[PDB]
Amino acid sequence: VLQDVFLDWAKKYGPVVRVNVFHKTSVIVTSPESVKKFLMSTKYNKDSKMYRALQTVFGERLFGQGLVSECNYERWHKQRRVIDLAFSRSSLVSLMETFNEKAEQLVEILEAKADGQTPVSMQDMLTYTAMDILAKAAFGMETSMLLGAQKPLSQAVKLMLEGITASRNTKRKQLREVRESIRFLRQVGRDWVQRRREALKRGEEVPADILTQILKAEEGAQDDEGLLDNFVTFFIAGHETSANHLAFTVMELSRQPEIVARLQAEVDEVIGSKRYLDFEDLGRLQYLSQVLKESLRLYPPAWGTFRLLEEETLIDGVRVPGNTPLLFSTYVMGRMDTYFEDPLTFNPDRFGPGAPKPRFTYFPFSLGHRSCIGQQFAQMEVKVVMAKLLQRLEFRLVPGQRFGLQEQATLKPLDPVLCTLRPR
Ligand code: HEM
Ligand SMILES: Clc1ccccc1C(c1ccccc1)(c1ccccc1)n1ccnc1
Repeated sequence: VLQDVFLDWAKKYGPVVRVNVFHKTSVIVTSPESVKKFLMSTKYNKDSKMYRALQTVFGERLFGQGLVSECNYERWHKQRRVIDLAFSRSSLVSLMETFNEKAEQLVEILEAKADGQTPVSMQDMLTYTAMDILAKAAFGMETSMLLGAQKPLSQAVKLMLEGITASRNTKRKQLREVRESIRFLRQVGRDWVQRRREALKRGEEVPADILTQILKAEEGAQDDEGLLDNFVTFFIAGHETSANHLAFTVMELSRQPEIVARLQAEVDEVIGSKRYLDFEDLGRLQYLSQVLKESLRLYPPAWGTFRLLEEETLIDGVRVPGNTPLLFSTYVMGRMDTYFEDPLTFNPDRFGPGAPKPRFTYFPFSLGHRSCIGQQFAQMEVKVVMAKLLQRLEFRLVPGQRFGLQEQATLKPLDPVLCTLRPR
């Protein structure tokens, strides 16, 4: 696991280490002061050299210059500020219904299989859930993957992500499948763009959402390619990392009984057996909140980010040449005993009330101007999903399932988190 190699080198060779990552020289930077310096200033910006890979894959245009992959400050600032509107307090509150609907549906589907003997992939289940939530919430569309629909669409996402991996970590069947899948994704967008426009044209009233803001950001452009870049971007960013995080959380909890009991007790105190979770109910799921923060420390789906160091600089008593991609890793810093006591122990008490917040040693949603636009969105959906599962279902990992990670485009469980389930 590449990230675990970086961890070793970080601990042995100190806070500034030259590496080869995605075929390039970069320098991994692991002091909290360096994380603060570079990530908390609009001065430093993403390295296009590292983000080019994501713009186009095997010749086929993918995320282009969408909100994630755009590295020029001014160009990203113009899109971020218009798209920010789709993430206001009251926009996210408007999504609680989607969040509750999909969560409820997931649980019933699992409840129908809850005999203690039917192996279910919590990875796939959680993936379908996040995708269904994203599609409705952001785009006003219903994929219904939870109901077995859109099998080709999920096949297409699967091959695209395998494609990302292959293309940046060092086969002709795959190559066509992958190009095919990326085109499929972009066509799905072209479609859902027509659908929206066609509703507006006949003068229907469409509640403001994410799609609204990315059309709006594209107003005054000769074509729709920037629009689709952004459609594919949110399509993927808005579900894959949430699903990874949900899958890791469930995987870890299966060997954490004391913690689950306490999670069950909390759910029982603040919501009991209530069916629909209001906004104000999430705020009070304090212990669940800690478990989730702790899941992200050990298992961040998005392990880090790159900033371009434009000029030779002294970082932690090491001269670093100009034009150097700086690598930051919350995965690495999360596992260093110098920042976290007993780093390998899953202990949600680290995030308890009273405990000093981690000081630039923990950034699962990144930091500063290029941090995750979807943070609050994600935190809400996973709480809703996790709370529902904690109310109703008990999980048991299938013997011979592993607890390890694989680095694909993001960090995800090695094994698909196969479980048998039981009503609570
Ligand atoms: C547990 C879930 C999630 C995690 C851990 C996560 C993590 C991250 C991180 C680390 C970044 C910075 C990436 C980089 O520097 O290359 C990022 C960016 C981004 N994520 Fe998330 N994210 C998650 C969920 C979401 C959701 C739910 C959405 C959409 C609703 C979303 C949309 C975005 C977008 C558009 C950006 C680019 C932001 C910008 O640079 O202005 N993500 N995410
Ligand atoms: Cl390319 C990808 C696939 C699946 C999930 C996330 C990403 C992505 C990313 C960012 C930096 C380095 C590798 C992958 C991503 C990059 C560009 C466009 C969309 C998603 N991402 C991480 C967090 N949010 C989005």
